[PDB]
Amino acid sequence: SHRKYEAPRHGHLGFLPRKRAASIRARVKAFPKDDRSKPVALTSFLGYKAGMTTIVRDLDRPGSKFHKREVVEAVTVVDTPPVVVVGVVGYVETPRGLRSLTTVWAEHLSDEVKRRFYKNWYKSKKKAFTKYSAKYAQDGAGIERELARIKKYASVVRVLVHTQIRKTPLAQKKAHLAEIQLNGGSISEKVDWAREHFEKTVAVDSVFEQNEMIDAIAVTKGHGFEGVTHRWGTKKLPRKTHRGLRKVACIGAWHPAHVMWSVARAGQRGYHSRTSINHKIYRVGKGDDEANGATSFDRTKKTITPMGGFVHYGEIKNDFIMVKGCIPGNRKRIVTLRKSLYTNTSRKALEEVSLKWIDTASKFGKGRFQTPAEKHAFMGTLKKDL
Amino acid sequence: MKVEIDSFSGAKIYPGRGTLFVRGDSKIFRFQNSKSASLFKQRKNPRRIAWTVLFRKHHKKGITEEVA
Amino acid sequence: NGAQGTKFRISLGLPVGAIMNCADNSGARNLYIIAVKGSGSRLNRLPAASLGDMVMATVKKGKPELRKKVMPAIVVRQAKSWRRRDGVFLYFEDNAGVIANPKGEMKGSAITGPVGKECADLWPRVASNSGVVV
RNA sequence: GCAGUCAAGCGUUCAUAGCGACAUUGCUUUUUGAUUCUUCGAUGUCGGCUCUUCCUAUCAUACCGAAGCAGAAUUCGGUAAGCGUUGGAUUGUUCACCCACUAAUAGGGAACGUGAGCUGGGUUUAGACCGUCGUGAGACAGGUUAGUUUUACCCUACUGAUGAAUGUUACCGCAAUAGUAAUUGAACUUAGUACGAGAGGAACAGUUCAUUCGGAUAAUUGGUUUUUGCGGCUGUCUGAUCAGGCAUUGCCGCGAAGCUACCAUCCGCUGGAUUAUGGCUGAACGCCUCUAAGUCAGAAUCCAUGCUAGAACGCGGUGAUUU
RNA sequence: CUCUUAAGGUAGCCAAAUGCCUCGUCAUCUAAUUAGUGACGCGCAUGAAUGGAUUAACGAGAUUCCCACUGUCCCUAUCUA
RNA sequence: GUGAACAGCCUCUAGUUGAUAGAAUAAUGUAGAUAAGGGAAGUCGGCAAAAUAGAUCCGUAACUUCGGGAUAAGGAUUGGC
Repeated sequence: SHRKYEAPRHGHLGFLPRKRAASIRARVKAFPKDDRSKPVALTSFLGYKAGMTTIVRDLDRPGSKFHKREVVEAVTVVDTPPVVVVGVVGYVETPRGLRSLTTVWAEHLSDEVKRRFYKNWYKSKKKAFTKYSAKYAQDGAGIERELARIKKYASVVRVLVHTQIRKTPLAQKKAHLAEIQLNGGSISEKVDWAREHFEKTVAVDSVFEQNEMIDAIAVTKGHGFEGVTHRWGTKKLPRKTHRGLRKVACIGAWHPAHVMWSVARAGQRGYHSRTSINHKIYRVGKGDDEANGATSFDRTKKTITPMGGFVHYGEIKNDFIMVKGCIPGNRKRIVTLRKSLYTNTSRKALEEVSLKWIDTASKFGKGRFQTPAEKHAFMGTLKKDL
Repeated sequence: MKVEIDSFSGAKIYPGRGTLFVRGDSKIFRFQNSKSASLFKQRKNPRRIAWTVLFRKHHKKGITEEVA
Repeated sequence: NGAQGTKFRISLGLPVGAIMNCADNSGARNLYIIAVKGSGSRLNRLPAASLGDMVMATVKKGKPELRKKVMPAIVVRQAKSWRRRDGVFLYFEDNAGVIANPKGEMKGSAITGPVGKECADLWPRVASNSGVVV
């Protein structure tokens, strides 16, 4: 009856229902708009969140107080071993949508994706793709038939790829498979490229570069059944309340004689699929390089791995990306990294970053040192030693 | 970038990995952590804090270097 | 208004009701906050000031001609820590402000103690009388 | 209460920029009344708190038009309810009045929303005091103080969580439909420019920041501590010593991990059609006319893009299918 | 000076637990007070054992202010049974 | 035993170890706690909670029925050997 003091709505309604996601692997509901006047390249990637750290770099923002001055920004690390391509998928356009007509596989699939196709691998006969691998045993008549069908039809093309989870220190012997859109000219060229890359690997170095803005797609950290106050940011009721204060007091008016969809109730917090945009890449690094954690100024030979490892993940013995800011999901979650769907000109996408130093001190406590050599030099000899 | 030092042991501080305090005159104090920062508030003496530099180098501990 | 430029987000420690030292010579001891100047609105949220902020305030102890009235003040020292873009977390010991007409000119002639670079860069006439800074 | 009409007059001249007497037609039902149809084998009967939605007769933000509009500031009016619309002193208060910040501090509804949501200050039981009245009992929208606020395990609704039936099982997808969130200001510069006699005094673009809202994250900073992790301290018991028990976690400092904070950080899209309105060509009317045909631009609006779920009876693709 | 009736509120006291008009008026406390305190008192309707005024001390009485204090609150969060 | 003390806390004697249990550690709860900056802005209203708290020394106002007020306020010390 005219709320005596107007204030705004608690929570966002366009992120409903805040239910548990169907999978840990979030769906890509959109890919970048295709430009068919360029080569064939991936529009997105799959990685695993390793953790976070802090970065020093010099600012290039004129008019700002801190132009040509250093700042201290945080970054998330995503370990990204090379992704291997095992399939090609063709979608044709209908008045009901883009519809998958067929999907072609490679001859030799690894036992990781083969593991994905099973729920009990240790006991099973592993007879998934045997009769398919035998279709290859001829010249590939039907295989080229299918590829030609795709060439004829197939408005769009998606590549089935999977991860080398065995290279990450997780114990998840079963890899993550995904469809990735191609955004390059000549569907013919796409499928020939794909066929060339069957059984073959593809690295982030070819797909991403410095200063490119990307979207991040992951599953938010789950928190189970949670109360309305932290799930929605509702005001706590006073101390004097009978029957709870971590509640909503007025759940609805008499008429409409119903509880509305828009009122804050209790339920699932976390484990939502969320798509976060405009995270800048600050480094595209290589596990081959012992000096991943090094910098042009930081000529100390050091990998990105902190002292004692990334907490709850492990060490990085593969390639990686340290990307600005914060990314949905907790450590060990499969993240889908998509290149942005729009041309940025904010001068924040246009600011070329040159790193200056990387924190590689232990995150399992208040780390004060960056290397054990530094530690040994500063402290000296211990009761143990020689 | 500079690596300042704890104002209560002399322990190194990379950026962000500590808090700063300014006393009511101007005297600045860099602390690596709540630990040293709290010891400061408790009005404490590193020359008694067995594990700080200011103790170890009062006691001539570990150096073995000035005669090399 | 009356300040030379902008300011970054900075952590809040002085709501209305709080009381801080008049770190100038103008003749007051305290400075009683009543209102922040920018301070957009929200239900049952209190306008919180910060370092370098202009406010409106009164005196509770000082000269008798200096009390029982409203006037604009400016914060210079904040015990509630904040962060600058250089990652440093810092904080003074106390809450200290001074007095000024709205335009950015002090009534006092001088200042007693350290001051933040933000208020310095943002309020020159203060920045002139300003002794040591940070 | 609110909106219209005619125009006598104001408006220096000028009814109609703005107003508008005498009169007059209407709207609403958030005022208060009139009624007494419903409920007296009972609907919990002030106000506050919290929360959502809705309305426009729009306070501000957007695009506009007009002005006795030079500029600035202001006023009148249109589309618009997309987003917002505060903090405190006194009072039980609604209301009312003050202080102050603000772009603005617009008004109203939903059983005068909301008591198995809270409170119980007020009214409105029993106790007690005063005043006035009454011979007296006792009374008084006259004052004052103290005065038990119950039940959900059910149905629906909502929130989130399962799941049968489709040949089985596994993997990848489509996306019907439903929802949607971005907001507002300041500083610099434009520019002491334009404008103006001066007085004073803009705007567009651009740059940097901020507010409100929202979504994630925990590197760092802070907090939290049953890591009962280390140390210390009291009483007492184990003869001592070491080591340890009990003190409803014995207490204190540190206290990582984990969780968390505008008390930390990061992030918050672009195309079309449109309204008002201004115009094009141009008829009707041999002229005129943005309009009738037809047409260009054009808003914080709509639909899309993007965003969340994925129909459990909507679907496709693919692998495998038992001595 | 009178009528009136038996006499006409004396000392004292107050918008007070009594005052309608009432947020009474002045001052003071406040940034701001329908609150409070002190003062005015033609006081609807104060008042002398139907006890008046004042009053140290005491009050699980009612009321205001101040200092300290504090998660009551801005603004919520974490932990244990 | 500690300690002013039959207080609280631990123990000897004697009696008990019995009050449906098990696994998890979600929300909301009951009881309990701690929390940066601020400090009653909340609220009818400081309800609740916090703070102070023992002993010794020091000093201890107004007003007063001269007895008190008063632990006033208000500062400093406490260990072990």
